[PDB]
Amino acid sequence: PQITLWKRPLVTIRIGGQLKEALLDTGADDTVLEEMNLPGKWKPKMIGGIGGFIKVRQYDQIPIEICGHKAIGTVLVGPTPVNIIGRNLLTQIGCTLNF
Amino acid sequence: PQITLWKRPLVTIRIGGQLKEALLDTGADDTVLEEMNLPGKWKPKMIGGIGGFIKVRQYDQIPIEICGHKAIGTVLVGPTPVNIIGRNLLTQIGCTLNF
Ligand SMILES: COc1cccc(S(=O)(=O)N(Cc2cccs2)C[C@@H](O)[C@H](Cc2ccccc2)NC(=O)c2cccc(F)c2C)c1
Repeated sequence: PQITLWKRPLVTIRIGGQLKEALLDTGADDTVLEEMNLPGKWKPKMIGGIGGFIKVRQYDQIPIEICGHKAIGTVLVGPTPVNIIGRNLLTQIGCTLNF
Repeated sequence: PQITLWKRPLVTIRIGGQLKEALLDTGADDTVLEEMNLPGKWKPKMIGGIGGFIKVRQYDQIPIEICGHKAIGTVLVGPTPVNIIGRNLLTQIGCTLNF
């Protein structure tokens, strides 16, 4: 799809059999979801944004289907204000900016 | 142009006599620039992200040039680590996400 930006670029994602709304965020290096359970081992990590740093849980090699397109990669879980799909997965689904 | 997301989508913008480097950010509703002493009236505001909130100064109707495309809109000025081009200006320069 082509997506314009007069509205937030929110999309439905599928992760672990569950449907969620997430924001396509070219300003995010990483993919960060609100608090949820995912299987397998995680590592504690810290990420920084506009308001400072937070602690997250890092899950590697996680399948997410974003708007029909499959990715498998790193998903961070922690106190983000919103579910965000970052560049690590946007690249896997072939997402570019265009103007 | 077309911009891939292997690295941060940074581009040159112009505001007054300042050429700057800024992030094309589909996840930002608003445009947020690093501290700078713009002329004019402003209103105080709070914006939130990862880590929490920062205080900014909202300036209205500020011409900005983004990769040779002209825009004019609201700009928020405060202690962001990076210059952020938000949806309010990305729409003006014809910017879309495509995959
Ligand atoms: C009114 O609210 C806003 C207006 C403009 C920008 C922002 S923002 O905080 O910068 N933010 C909104 C968010 C959406 C979801 C989580 S945070 C935009 C987001 O793209 C910000 C932009 C940014 C980049 C670098 C340094 C600071 C900030 N990115 C990140 O927070 C970020 C950075 C690195 C990794 C990561 F996972 C994330 C989510 C908020």
